[PDB]
Amino acid sequence: DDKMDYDFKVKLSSERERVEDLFEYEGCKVGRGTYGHVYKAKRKDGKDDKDYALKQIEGTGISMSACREIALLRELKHPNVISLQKVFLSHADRKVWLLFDYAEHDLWHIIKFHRASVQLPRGMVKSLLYQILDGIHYLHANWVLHRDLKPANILVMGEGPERGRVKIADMGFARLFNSPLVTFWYRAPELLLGARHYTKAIDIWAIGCIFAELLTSEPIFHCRQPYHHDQLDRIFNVMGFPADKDWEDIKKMPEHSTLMKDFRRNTYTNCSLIKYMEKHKVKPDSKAFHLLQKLLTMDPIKRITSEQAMQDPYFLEDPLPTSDVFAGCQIPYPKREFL
Amino acid sequence: KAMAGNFWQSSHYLQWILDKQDLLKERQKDLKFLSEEEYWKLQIFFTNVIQALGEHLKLRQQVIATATVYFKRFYARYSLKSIDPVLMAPTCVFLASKVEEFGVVSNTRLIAAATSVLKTRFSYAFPKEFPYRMNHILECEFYLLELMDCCLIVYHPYRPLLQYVQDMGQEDMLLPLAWRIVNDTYRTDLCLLYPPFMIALACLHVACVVQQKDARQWFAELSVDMEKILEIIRVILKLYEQWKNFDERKEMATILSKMPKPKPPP
Ligand SMILES: CN(C)[C@H]1C[C@@]23CC[C@@]4(O2)C(=CC[C@]2(C)[C@@H](c5ccc6ccncc6c5)CC[C@H]24)C=C3[C@@H](O)[C@@H]1O
Repeated sequence: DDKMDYDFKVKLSSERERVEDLFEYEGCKVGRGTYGHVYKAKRKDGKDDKDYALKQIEGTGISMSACREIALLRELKHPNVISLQKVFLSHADRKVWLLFDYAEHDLWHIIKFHRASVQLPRGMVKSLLYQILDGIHYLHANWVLHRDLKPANILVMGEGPERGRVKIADMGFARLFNSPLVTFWYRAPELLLGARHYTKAIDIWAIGCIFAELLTSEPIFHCRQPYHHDQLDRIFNVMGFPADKDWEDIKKMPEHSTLMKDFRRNTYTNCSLIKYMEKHKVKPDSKAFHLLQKLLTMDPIKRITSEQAMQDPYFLEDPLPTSDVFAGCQIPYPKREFL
Repeated sequence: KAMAGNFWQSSHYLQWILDKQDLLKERQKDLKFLSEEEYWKLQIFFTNVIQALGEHLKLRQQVIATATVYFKRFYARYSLKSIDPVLMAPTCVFLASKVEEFGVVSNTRLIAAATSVLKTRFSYAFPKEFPYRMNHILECEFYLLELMDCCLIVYHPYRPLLQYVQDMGQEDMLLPLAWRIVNDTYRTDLCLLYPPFMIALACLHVACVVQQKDARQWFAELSVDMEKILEIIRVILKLYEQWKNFDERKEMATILSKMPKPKPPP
């Protein structure tokens, strides 16, 4: 600007910490996606030897996603939610960088390692679930929805002070009018039926999906590439078709008459969560199963909340959850490959 | 709404409730050109500018209020000469509307609103048309965000006010006036110096006194620092005397010419 004060401008330019002077991250890219570019980085002044994650947000300037991600992360503080350490605004190229502590692991890679075979240890699974629930409860208590929960957004810290601690990452930033209108595996039936807003219950559905995926190593609602027919078909092949009594307000959903046109109850008559989970060697009289079933309730008003799930007697049955998901045992999962 | 119960661990509480004496020391830079009196008149004026930009864009009061707070935070640290407040004002609305989940207000629409509001509602202060393009708004936005240390979630008195009048059972009687008085407190430093619920309580006290409503007992049953509430009441009461004695329309051109000027590059 020509009508901005020169002294003010050059003073700020002199003091401005630039990402590329502070951090070595050249060719250390670990993620590329709709989030943007995520690098494993090191501080160039050798003050600390910690690993950091540097995310360059997709796009330039201050978009809604960018604006709201910064706004919320600046306020949110909980052990199970990823902490924003610093924000770099690069003035030349109008790029926003965000700094986080580096999480060596995540549930996409952990589950896929187990699926490459050893099923996930039962102690670790419960601890993962407890910390996901703890983190989501904190977000929900603050009226913050994630809106995109899935294994790849559940980070787990590696060796260092926070060994085996879940960090929930990349909250669904953002959605215009809080409205949803290629992965459909973690989406609640009501979204698939044309629900017009995200809710706490939608997050809770995703958590049940994750929990089932931890117990079996298979995504419970795996399906091929709003209303998606085959995704709904898969839910019903697992869960059965909901009776009128199980989900009374299903008639209120915008895509309900489409569901009636395309589907018949009788197709899914010998289908239930019980029979699915028994084929994957999980007992239907287990506290695990009973908790899972409450999470995977079809009618969103009959799904338990995060707080009720944390109170579940599953977490009082031996073994107790631990702060370190790996329970002091050696971590067999490989470190992140660079791109 | 996002972060509603978290005021006590918020960036607003921990970073942006300021010491009054720190505030006034930083203000001395600008007081070499303007009197105290003229400085508070500028603040009122730009408060009204932001209001007008907001009404024109059809934004809710909370968006306007957040924008107003961003403007105040910036000039709490920095001189009026550092960035033209004529540029900062529509930049603050623009950023606030993206925080508060309304939308990225169209560029042509933001620029059209600033042009239109200054022309039609503020021609007494500005002879020339709004001279900034969108690329200037975009530049200013980066500087604004950096200064506020990316603190974007702001808490306002409207929410607690509403809870207090519901509690009293006098939403019909007092809410219109108390809400209006909350709007008026944005013409002062109060939002930089006091938690929002305290400003709410002071505005509600004044509304009750204006309407001859006895709420002594209801106020006595609060577990709150009543000296601070009285401090806020006084600032409100003085604000209305200031308003009475101020002709914005006759005085602001002169006061705007006294502002210190952004130095050009060599
Ligand atoms: C393309 N597929 C191979 C999957 C790739 C994957 C796995 C983990 C991830 O890339 C990711 C999201 C963000 C991750 C985890 C990156 C990431 C993102 C943010 C981080 C913050 C702190 N520490 C570490 C962080 C790592 C690293 C790998 C990325 C999501 C996916 C899946 O959607 C693809 O199907």
